[PDB]
Amino acid sequence: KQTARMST
Amino acid sequence: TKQTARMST
Amino acid sequence: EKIICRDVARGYENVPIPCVNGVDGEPCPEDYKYISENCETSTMNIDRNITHLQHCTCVDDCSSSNCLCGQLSIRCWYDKDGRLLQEFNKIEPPLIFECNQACSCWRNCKNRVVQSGIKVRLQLYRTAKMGWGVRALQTIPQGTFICEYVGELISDAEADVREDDSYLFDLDEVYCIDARYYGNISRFINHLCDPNIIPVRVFMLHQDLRFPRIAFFSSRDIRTGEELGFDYGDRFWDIKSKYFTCQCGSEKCKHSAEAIALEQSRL
Amino acid sequence: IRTEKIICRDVARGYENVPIPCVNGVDGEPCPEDYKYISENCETSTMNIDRNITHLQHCTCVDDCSSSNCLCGQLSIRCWYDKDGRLLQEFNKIEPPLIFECNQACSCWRNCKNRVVQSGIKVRLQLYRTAKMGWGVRALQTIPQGTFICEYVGELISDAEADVREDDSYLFDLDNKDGEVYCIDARYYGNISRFINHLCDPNIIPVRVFMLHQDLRFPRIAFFSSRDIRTGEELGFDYGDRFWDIKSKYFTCQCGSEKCKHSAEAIALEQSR
Ligand SMILES: C[S@@+](CC[C@H](N)C(=O)[O-])C[C@H]1O[C@@H](n2cnc3c(N)ncnc32)[C@H](O)[C@@H]1O
Ligand SMILES: C[S@@+](CC[C@H](N)C(=O)[O-])C[C@H]1O[C@@H](n2cnc3c(N)ncnc32)[C@H](O)[C@@H]1O
Ligand SMILES: [Zn+2]
Ligand SMILES: [Zn+2]
Ligand SMILES: [Zn+2]
Ligand SMILES: [Zn+2]
Ligand SMILES: [Zn+2]
Ligand SMILES: [Zn+2]
Ligand SMILES: [Zn+2]
Ligand SMILES: [Zn+2]
Repeated sequence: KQTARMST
Repeated sequence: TKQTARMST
Repeated sequence: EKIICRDVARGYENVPIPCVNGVDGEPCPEDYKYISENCETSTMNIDRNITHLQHCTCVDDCSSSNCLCGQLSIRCWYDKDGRLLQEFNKIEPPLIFECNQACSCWRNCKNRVVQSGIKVRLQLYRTAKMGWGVRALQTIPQGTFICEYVGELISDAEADVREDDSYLFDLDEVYCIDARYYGNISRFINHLCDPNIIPVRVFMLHQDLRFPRIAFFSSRDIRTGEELGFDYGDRFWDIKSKYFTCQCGSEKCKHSAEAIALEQSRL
Repeated sequence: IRTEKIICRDVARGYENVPIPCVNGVDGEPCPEDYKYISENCETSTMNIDRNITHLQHCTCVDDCSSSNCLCGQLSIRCWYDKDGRLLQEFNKIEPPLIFECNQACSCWRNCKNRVVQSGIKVRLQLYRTAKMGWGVRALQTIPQGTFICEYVGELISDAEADVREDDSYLFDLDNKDGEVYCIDARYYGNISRFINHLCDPNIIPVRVFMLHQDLRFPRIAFFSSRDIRTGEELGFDYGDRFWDIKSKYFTCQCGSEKCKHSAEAIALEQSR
C-alpha cells in the first residue's frame, strides 16, 4: 500500500 | 389527511 | 397493589422503571422490545457526517449568550438546573439544538440535558380506564426533562400501512417513530385533555432535520403520584375517535363521546 | 531538574467514564490539541453501515448470558469474558477471534456478562511525555491480564482515501484483505488510543468487536491487556509490518527492548544477512 497502516 | 393516526407536537 | 416488574427497561435507563398493577389481573406488558434509543428497520441514511454539525466554540459551561448551539434556537432554553426557562414557548415549541461531539465544550456543559437521559423516578402502572399509564414517583418541577419518545424510525408511506396505529409519532416528506414493536417507557404515556408534559423536537449527535428526537418536558409542577400525559393532537383523534373516545375524565375533555356528540349538534 | 507538570486535567473533556490527565516532565511541549477528541468513531462521508435492527444475530437468554446456550457467545465459539469482564486465560492472543457482544435485539439485560467493550474505559490511564517516542499512554494502576483498556477510535474512511492521506501515523486497517476494506484514521479525530506507542515487546492486543451493529466491514478495535501490567508501565501494541515497511524509511523504533525488531540496529543487521 501507499500509506503505513497499523493492523492486527 | 392520512390513513393512520399520528401523535404530533 | 403488586410490583409485577422491577425494571421494564431491563437496565437500559439511568434508573429502574418499575411496573405495578392494583387494578386488574393483567401481567406486565411484554409484546414489544424495550430499547432506549431509536432503531431502524430500513435504510434511513441518517446524516452522521461530523463536519455537517453546527457547533460552539465555548470553553465555559455553555451558559453564556454567545453559545452558537443556543443561538440556533434563538437562545439556550435550559437554566442552570437543566430545566426549560419560564418563558419557553409551550404552545409552539422551538427546535432545540444541544451541544455535540463537534463542540469545544465539556460533556457536562449546560446544553446537554436530553442526551443525559432519564433522571426522574417514574412508574408504569395500571390505570382505571386507559390501560397502562406512567406516573411520577417524586415531585417534578416545571420544565424538567422526563423521557424521550423512542421507537422504530419509519417513512410516512410505511406509517400509512401499519395495522396498529396507537404508537405512531410524526416527526414534523415526514418520517415517524412507531413505538408498537420497539419502544421505551414513553409508549405507555396516555393522552390527557388537561396535559402536564409537552413534546419537544431535539437534535443531539446529529442534525439531520428529517429525524428530530422527541423529548418530553413537564409543562407545570407535577405532584408525586400524578399520571403523566400529553395532548396527542388532532392528527391522532380525527382518525382514532371512530374507534374509541377519550376517557381522561377532565371537565375540559374535548374527545369524550359526549364532547364529540355535542359538537355534532352544530345544527 | 525540570518539574513534572499536569498540563491537562482530562484530555477527553468528560466524555469517558474516567478522566484522562496529561503530564509532561521531559520538555516544554504543551497538551496536544491538533485533533478533536471523540469517544466513539465518527464519519466524514457516507459509510452506509448496516444498522437494521432485524439484521442483528441476538440471544434469547433469560440468564446473565453466562450459559453455553447464549447465541452471541457461540458466534465466537464461546463467550470469552469471565465473571469480572476479563478475557479467559485460554483466549487466543496470537490470532484473536471476532467477538460478538450482546445488543439491543438480545432479550438479556444491559448488565449481562457479554457487554464489556460497550461499557467503556474503566482503568485509570495517563497521557505523558516519553523520552524518545513523543506522547505515550501509561497505567496509573495494575491491570490484570485480559482487561479491556480502550478502543481505537477515529474517523472511519475507505482504503482508497487512506492511500492518499498525508499523515499516516494514525491509520488502523479494519481488515487485512483485498477489496472493499475500511480504516480508522485517528489523525484529526480520535481518543486516547491515538497516543499509544508501538512496542516490540507489547502488553496489549487489538481485538475486533461488534456491539450495536454487525456490519462486518466495520469491526470496532478493542485493546485488551495481554499480560499483567504494572503501575506506571507504558502501554503498547505491535503496530505490525504493514506500518513498519513504510515507516522505517522515516524513523526507527525507539522502544528499547532487547527483542526490538525495528531499531536502526535490528534493520542494519538484517541488511547484512
Ligand atoms: C401510546 S398508547 C398509550 C399506552 C396504552 N394505554 C397501553 O396500555 O399500551 C396509545 C393508546 O392507549 C390508549 N389511550 C391513551 N390515551 C387515552 C385516552 N385519553 N382515552 C382512551 N384511551 C387512551 C389508546 O388505546 C391509545 O390508542
Ligand atoms: C499512533 S502515534 C502514537 C502517539 C505519538 N507518540 C504522539 O506523540 O502523538 C504513532 C507515531 O508515534 C511515534 N511512535 C510510536 N511508537 C514508536 C516507537 N516504538 N519508536 C519510535 N516512534 C514511535 C511515531 O511518530 C509513530 O508514527
Ligand atoms: Zn457552547
Ligand atoms: Zn456545550
Ligand atoms: Zn455546543
Ligand atoms: Zn379527555
Ligand atoms: Zn445471551
Ligand atoms: Zn446476546
Ligand atoms: Zn447478553
Ligand atoms: Zn522496538
